Order: sequence, then C-alpha cells, then structure tokens
Amino acid sequence: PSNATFKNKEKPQEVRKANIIAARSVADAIRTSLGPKGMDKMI
Amino acid sequence: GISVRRSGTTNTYEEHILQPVLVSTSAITLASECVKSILRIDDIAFSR
Amino acid sequence: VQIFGDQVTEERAENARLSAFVGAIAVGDLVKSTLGPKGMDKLLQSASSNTCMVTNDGATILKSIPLDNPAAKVLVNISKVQDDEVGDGTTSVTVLSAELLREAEKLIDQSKIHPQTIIEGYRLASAAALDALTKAAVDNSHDKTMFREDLIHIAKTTLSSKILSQDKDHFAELATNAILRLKGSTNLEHIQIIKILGGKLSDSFLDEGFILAKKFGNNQPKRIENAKILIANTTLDTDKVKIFGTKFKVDSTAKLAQLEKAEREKMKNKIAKISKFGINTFINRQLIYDYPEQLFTDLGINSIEHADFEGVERLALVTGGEVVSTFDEPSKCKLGECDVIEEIMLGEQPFLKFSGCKAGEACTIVLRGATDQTLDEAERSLHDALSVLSQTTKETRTVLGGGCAEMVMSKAVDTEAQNIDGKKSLAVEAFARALRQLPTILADNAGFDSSELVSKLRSSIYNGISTSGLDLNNGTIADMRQLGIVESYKLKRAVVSSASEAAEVLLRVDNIIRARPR
Amino acid sequence: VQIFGDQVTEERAENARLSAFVGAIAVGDLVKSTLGPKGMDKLLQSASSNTCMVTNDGATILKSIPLDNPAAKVLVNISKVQDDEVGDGTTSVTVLSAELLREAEKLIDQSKIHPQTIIEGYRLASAAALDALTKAAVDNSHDKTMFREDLIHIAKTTLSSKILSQDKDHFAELATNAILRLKGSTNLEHIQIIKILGGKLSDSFLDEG
Amino acid sequence: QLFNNSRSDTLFLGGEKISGDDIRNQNVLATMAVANVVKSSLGPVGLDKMLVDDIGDFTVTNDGATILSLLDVQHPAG
Ligand SMILES: Nc1ncnc2c1ncn2[C@@H]1O[C@H](COP(=O)(O)OP(=O)(O)O)[C@@H](O)[C@H]1O
Ligand SMILES: Nc1ncnc2c1ncn2[C@@H]1O[C@H](COP(=O)(O)OP(=O)(O)O)[C@@H](O)[C@H]1O
Ligand code: BEF
Ligand code: BEF
Ligand SMILES: [Mg+2]
Repeated sequence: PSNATFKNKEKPQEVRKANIIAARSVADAIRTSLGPKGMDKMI
Repeated sequence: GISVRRSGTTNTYEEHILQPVLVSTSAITLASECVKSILRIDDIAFSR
Repeated sequence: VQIFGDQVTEERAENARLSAFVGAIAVGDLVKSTLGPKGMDKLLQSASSNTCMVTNDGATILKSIPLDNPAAKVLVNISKVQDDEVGDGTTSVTVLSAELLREAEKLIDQSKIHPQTIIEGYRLASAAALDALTKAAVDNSHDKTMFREDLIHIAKTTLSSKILSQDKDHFAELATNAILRLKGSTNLEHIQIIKILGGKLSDSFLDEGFILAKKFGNNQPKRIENAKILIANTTLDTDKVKIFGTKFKVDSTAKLAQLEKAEREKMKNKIAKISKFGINTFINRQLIYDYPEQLFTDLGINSIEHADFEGVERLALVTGGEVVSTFDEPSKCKLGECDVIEEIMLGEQPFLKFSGCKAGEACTIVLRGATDQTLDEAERSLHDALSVLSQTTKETRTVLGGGCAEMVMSKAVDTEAQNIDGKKSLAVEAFARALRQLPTILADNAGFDSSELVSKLRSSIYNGISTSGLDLNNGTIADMRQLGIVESYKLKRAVVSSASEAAEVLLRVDNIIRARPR
Repeated sequence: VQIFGDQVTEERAENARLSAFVGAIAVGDLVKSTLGPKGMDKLLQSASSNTCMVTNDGATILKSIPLDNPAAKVLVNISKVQDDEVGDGTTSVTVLSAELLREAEKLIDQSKIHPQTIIEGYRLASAAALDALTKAAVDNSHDKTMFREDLIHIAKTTLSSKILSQDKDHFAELATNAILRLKGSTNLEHIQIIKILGGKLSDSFLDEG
Repeated sequence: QLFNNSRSDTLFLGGEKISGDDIRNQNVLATMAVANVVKSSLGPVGLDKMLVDDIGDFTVTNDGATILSLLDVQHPAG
C-alpha cells in the first residue's frame, strides 16, 4: 500500500489547528485568576 | 493536593479544602462536550 | 453598438454555461463534507450582530451564505424546497443537483452534445430512476410493531452525521415516541422544543406530559394535584369593552365613582361566570389583570397568564381541553384534565410541568448541552428527525439508505441506457454516473478508497444483491436491511425529482443578464 | 500569526492545485482552435504601439499575450522551447501539455489518488509512448528520390492550417527546394525572407540565385 | 515603558489588554498622579489651588474631594 488513498483538501487540517490556537489563547488569559493565589481582572 | 497555606504536598480533604462533586462532574463533562463540538468544525465561512 | 444601460452584465452562451456550471458545482463542492456518517460540520458567521452557528443541515448552510451566481441561487432554493417538503435530504438534493450538472459540462464540452438533447436524455433516466425506486420500496402495513422498529431506524439513519451521532439510540427513541404520541398530526408546533443550557447531551429528554414556560398567578399553590383545567382566550387586564366608543360624560364627579366600581363589578361577574365552571386550573392566552389574579387566588383557582396561540393549542391537545372564550354556558364546552401540575426547576428557570395527562397529543422535548451552538444544532438536527418520521406517518413506504437506494436507481438507469441508444444514451448513463457520485462522497468523508468501495458496492447491487450498502465505519459492503439503515421513500423520491428539475432549468439557460444593482 | 510581508499571496495545496490546473487548461483551451487543417487564426493586439498580428503559430500567441498564472507561463515557455528545438509542434505541445493536466485534476479530485503516484505512472507511459514511436517510425534511406517526395509531404502537412493551406503544393516546393538547396546546413539566415507588399499569394517565389 | 504590542493570538475588540507588570505599574503611576496633585494642599502649612473652567471661570479651594471632583480624571485606578 504505497499508493494508498490521498487526502485531497487541506483547509480542514489547518482550520482545526488554527481554531485550537485561537481558543487556547482565551484559556490562557484566565490562568492568572485560578485558586487562592489567583488574581482579579479589571474590565 | 496543593495547599496554599502549606505550600506543598498535604492531605486536602483533612485540610478542609472542599469543593462539590457537581462542580467537577459538570466541569469535565462540559469541557469534553465542547471539545467535541469544536472538533466537528472543518471550515469557517462568513454568512449574510 | 451598445444596447443595455450601464453597469449591466451580459453573459452569453459560451460564458453563460460557465456561470451556470461554476455556480452550481461551487455550491455542491461547499456542502460535500456535510454528507454521511463520518461527515463534518461548517461554522457559519455573519458580519452583522457578531453571531454564528455550527451546522450540518445543508439547507441552513446554503440559506445563510450570500451568493451572486444565479445558477447557485437556484440550487439554494431547491434546498429550501426539500426542507419544506421533507425536512431531510437538503445536502443530498444539492450534491446530486450539482453532480448532474458536472456531468453535463463534461458532455457539452468533451463530447459536444446539445443541451436540449441531454435534457431529453436526463428526462428518460429520471422517470426510470423513480420507477425502480417504487419497485424497491418496502411499504409497512398493519404491523405497527414492525413499523415502530422501522421508524426508529429512520431516525438513527437521519441523526448519524450530526452531533447526535454518538447519542443516536437515545434521540431516536425520543423522536419516535414524540411523533407516535402526536397521533398522526403532521404539525410540528405540537412538539415544543425548549433548549436549556447545561449538563450532558445524553441528559436531553421528552417529558411524559408537558412543560410550560410560564408561572403561577402569584402567591398561589406551587403544585396542583388532581387537576381540572379551563383553557381561555378572553380578555382580562384590557378590561372588556364594546368596541365602538363608550365615552362617559358624567355631569358631576359623583357618578364617576359608581362607574369606576361598575367596571370592577363587570369583572367580578365575569369571574363568577367562570367560577360556575367548577375548575381548579385556569389558563389564559391573555394577561391576568392585577385584580382577577387575586379573585382566582381567594377562590383557590390556579391562574396562569401569557401562553399564546402556540402554548394554548398544545395544552388543549395534551389536557384534552378546549380553547374557550364566552363562558356564558359552561355545560356545552369541554374541560381539560391531568394528574399533577408541579413547578420544577431546570438549571435556573421555573417551569410548570404538567404530568400524567388525558391524551398525549402534544408534547415538549427538553434539549440539553454544554454550548449554545450545541443546542442550536440539536434543535436543527432534531427538526430533521421530526420531519422524516412525521412525513413517514403520511408516506409509509421505506427505502434502504447507505448509498443503496441511489445505487438501485443507478442500476436501472444504466440498463435503460443499454436500451435507449443514440447520443441521448450518453446522458442517460451520465445520470447514473451522477447518482453513483453520492455514495462516493459518503465514502470520501469517512476516509476509504472512494474508487475501490463504490466500485465494490456497484458490483453487488448490479449482481442482484439489491440490499448491499456502505458500512461507513468498517469500510465494507454490508447488508442494509440487516443493519437497519432505512430511509423514507418520500425523501428519496423528492431528491431525484427535485434535482432532475434543477438540471433542466439550468441546462436550458444560455444567456445570463444582470441589471444595474439598486 | 502572519508570517509574510504585505501584498504577498499564499496559494497552498487545495488552492495551489486549482491555480496550476486553471492556468494550464485556460491556456491550452486558448490555442485549441489553432490545431489542424480546418483550424482557425487568432488576432492578437497590443495596448502598446497600435500594433497587431493575425496568427496561427501557437507559440506566437502564447509568447505574446500577458499572463499571471505561473503554471500557465510554464506551458508558455514549453511552447518557445519547441519553437526553438523543432520550429513546429507549438500548439501540439501545449494542448497535450494541458490535456495531461486536465486528466490529472479528474484523478486528483474524482478518484483521490496521490500526485506523486500519478507522476510515477505518467512516467511509465511516456517511456512507452516514445517506445512504439521509434518502432512505427519510417526512416528514409539513400533514395533521395524517395526522400524529397517525403519532404514535400512534411511541409504540405505543416502548412495546412495557415493562410498557406490553399497554395500548399506551391509553398511546399518553395520550401523543399530552398532547404535541399541549402545543402544540409541547418542555419536559416542563409534563406533571406523578403516580404514585399502586393499581388497574389500564389505570386510568391524562391529566386534562382 | 515602551508602548506594548497587541498579542498575535488573542482577539479582542475596540479594546486592548495590558497584563502583569505593565498594568500593576500603570495603576500605581495613575494613583500617584491623583495623590501628588493634592499633597501640596496638606497641613496648616498647606496651600490652595486655582482651578480654571477653561472659560476663565474658576474655583479656589483646599477641600481635597472638591479638587479631585473638579480635575478631569481619566484612569479607572485614578
Ligand atoms: N449509519 C449510516 N451508515 C451508512 N450510511 C448512512 C448512515 N446514516 C446515513 N447514511 C447515508 O447518508 C446520507 C445522509 O447524509 P446527510 O449528511 O444526513 O445528508 P442530508 O442532509 O441530505 O440528509 C443518507 O443518504 C444515507 O444513505
Ligand atoms: N491535411 C491534413 N490532414 C490531416 N491532418 C493534418 C493535416 N495537416 C496537419 N494535420 C495534423 O494537424 C496537426 C498540425 O496542426 P498545427 O495547427 O500546425 O499544430 P502545431 O503548430 O502544433 O504543429 C498535426 O498533428 C498533423 O498531424
Ligand atoms: F444535512 Be441533512 F438535512 F441530514
Ligand atoms: F500552429 Be503550428 F506551429 F504548425
Ligand atoms: Mg503544425
């Protein structure tokens, strides 16, 4: 099986990838505000 | 688990550091469920 | 010598065909990933409002995205039509719609065949694909036992491609129970779909009875037991007046006081006229004035305000009551009764859940989940399920899905081509080729060699094993009857019908003319 | 996170395939009418100079018209190459060039096969197409009688698709005689082509001297 | 105190976010700004301030809260 089945379109592969990143960033903005040694944010 | 007062490895149930089962039962279920609906996505397109 | 006004576009024959094709194929090639079990969802987002939606329902994608290409806007509509006429098959319609036109450009260019002659061939194939559909149709008779296990399948098949894939068995029984409970009624208003955020997706349920997005008349008892219900449309807060123009002209203040208490008396009497009904539960579409709200409380009658033409109609079907006005002669009108109306909590909001009703002919499904989009989709996914199953109460024949249905037509259309002959013959075979291109993408989205698998399933169905379908987890040819992948005949009959029409409309097109935009 | 500078375009896999095909096909399809006897001529015109030219030579079209699609410009050069190495087969190269690429997109999409596997398959075929070509080849020996009549033919064939189709025979002997005359030199400076406006086309000649 | 760069991952609207040190210092600097204005006006040896409406019109006062009310204060922590 060297020929195999070729995955044609690539937007999927890169959209998932770029969504996770876009999401992990929000979860990252919050990390400072967890637990008793957590800090508040002014909006 | 971590106790802030002790700054290290200490028995947290006896340390009186306590959180409801529901706060963790729902915490994981929602996250794991959300991930499922984020991974469904294979394209974004802008609508009207 | 110019003819038209300015900013006017004339795309003629050679170029008009380009728009027609490129437009359809573009739309088809947009929803191709929606099709099938191991199919994926799109994320639509408007520039207005900062809103979005995470969807599969092919219609919801096409109906949303803006488009310029008329040939595309044609297929967009045929997608709405299918959602109106069947509820499911939105994506299937469009893909088969495009793939027919894809196979037309390939004939118009590569072969040089007149479009009217491809039309006059597509037509011969379409009446033969619809032919062998009815012949392969499995109508289910009196055995409602055999027909229930049949309907559940329909749902299981419809649902696997949406988020509800993982929870198919659970949601299928929720849909099947709801439609069978609807007692034949083909109106979906009767099923209230209340989505409340939180918990799992397995946590969604159909209530045995009805849950109402309303409250009790004030400090009234929270849970009524052994209910009896009057359902009403009459005015309360507005204060019932004889329409015309009843203006009070009081000579001196003294008569105003009396006429003020008079309006109060007109109410007290209109509640006493109701009191005579002998009923502990009063529900009314209109508002309950701050006054009547108390008059019911002192008497012990529970009073619910604001449940519109919608809410009232369902309550009348679930409680077996009547949408009553007048209230002058209680003997002639029919009351509603149920067992218990206790006010539950669901995450935050207080709902009054009618439980143990007289006739279940109207229901409420409560959907649950972790995300507002997840809910959005569950409702849209569910509507697709409460459509096929509701329309198979009217159209009770079944056809095996999983590409099987479309293959059996690909068979007959392909043998009728060995019968027709000429230059039309090619367009007849092409129709069959386009029908094949559906199971092709069902297989392409899952991941296995589209070429090999479709080519493996063709052989079987053509060989006379007209049950053979696609096992889209195991990547094999599997018996569709024995694996319960069943679909509505009315579905498949619409898909081919609708698509064949799209084709002839567009294939007739040879001149696209656009006027200066507003 | 943006990588490149501005005005920079990134056409990756799924879109880079489109360009490569759209380009080739769009160019192949442009000259398709040139091919063969009952083939037609294009009228090219510059913005510059108020100049134009009515042509068949498929290179002369491709060389001239402007293009952006890099894949197209690839085929455009393969056109000049042919005009360099052989002089004829300009349009025959481009069409066969595009028709291969058309046939690839139909494989890459409809079937879903790997491009590199298509390559390792287009390769085996090419070496076999060139194979039989030499087996079917008709080499003409010492019989210069049998070879001149043979040459006159090649021209008659080449010529039929240009304005010179009607006076094929005439122009065929004007070429055959000029090249034989050239005595086996392969430089064409030795044939000065003087075009003087007027008269019939059948009035054209190779002077004795 | 070089003007901070907007992150290349996070996506916030008509809005910028300064974190950790950059904000902690901004707060303190804006806090001294408001406080230092009225440190001259403390004590019996303290003096008074003259606050122009911009249309010439003005008020002269010591009462700290009346000064701080009048000064247009832009920062939250101020
Ligand atoms: N579990 C399954 N296994 C194999 N094929 C399935 C399964 N469920 C559905 N299908 C097939 O996939 C198609 C449903 O795809 P879907 O994305 O729901 O399209 P549509 O929106 O047009 O209904 C049907 O034509 C059916 O034949
Ligand atoms: N009189 C003819 N009868 C049949 N085929 C011809 C004739 N003349 C040319 N051809 C064919 O047509 C092609 C030549 O067309 P042409 O437009 O000159 O393309 P190119 O510039 O690539 O040579 C060759 O493939 C040749 O076999
Ligand atoms: F994309 Be569908 F209506 F199952
Ligand atoms: F159109 Be060619 F170079 F014979
Ligand atoms: Mg030639």
